[PDB]
Amino acid sequence: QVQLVESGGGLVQAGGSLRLSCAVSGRTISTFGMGWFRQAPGKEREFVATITRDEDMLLYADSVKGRFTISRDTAKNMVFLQMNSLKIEDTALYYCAVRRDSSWGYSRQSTEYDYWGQGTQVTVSS
Amino acid sequence: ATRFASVYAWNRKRISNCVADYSVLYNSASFSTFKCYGVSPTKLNDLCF
Amino acid sequence: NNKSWMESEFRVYSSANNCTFEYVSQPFLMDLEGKQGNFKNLREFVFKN
Repeated sequence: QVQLVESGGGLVQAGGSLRLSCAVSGRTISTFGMGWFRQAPGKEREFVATITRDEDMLLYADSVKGRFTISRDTAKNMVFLQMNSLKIEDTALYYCAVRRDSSWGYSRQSTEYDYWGQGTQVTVSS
Repeated sequence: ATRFASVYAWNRKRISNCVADYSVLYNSASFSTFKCYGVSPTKLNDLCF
Repeated sequence: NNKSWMESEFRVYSSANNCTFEYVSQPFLMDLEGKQGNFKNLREFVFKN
């Protein structure tokens, strides 16, 4: 069985911090790269941030460029994603997804992620 | 190049005897997706063909 | 018409396909005068593969 679980999310005061984590069954983070996506009602899923499979460096979206921090633990199959300097417009429905294959590198655009997460929602209010 | 066309306009160029810029291409932010097979980008720079 | 030595024929090859390697030096000009007498230049070359 292959299934993805999501945690964190919810409502966080504007200017605060939010933690996003997810786990995958049947796959390991090291072999398959992990990426995050966020969507709003009546709009197509787009990209926010991801971690390279080799773990050397990580990519942030233009709106949240140089703001978050992503960490991973290979001993427990979990993903860390801290959110900082959140804004009101940052509200959206976030997903945790895994790339289609175990190829190296990174892929932020295009629907390259075969399996998607529970789609937990994140809300920002002041 | 300004000649970019759809998939039907397939092309192939052979490049020989040059010093590439793998690191610059990897760390460039303009390129949306860089997923590579068979060799890690970090090891891709050291190794070559 | 130019009253000077010039090159106007090229029969080295009739076609060129599947380019793989290229190389060339800086453009120059070599005298093509029809000298007569003994040889004032000796050029030696060795080729290995």
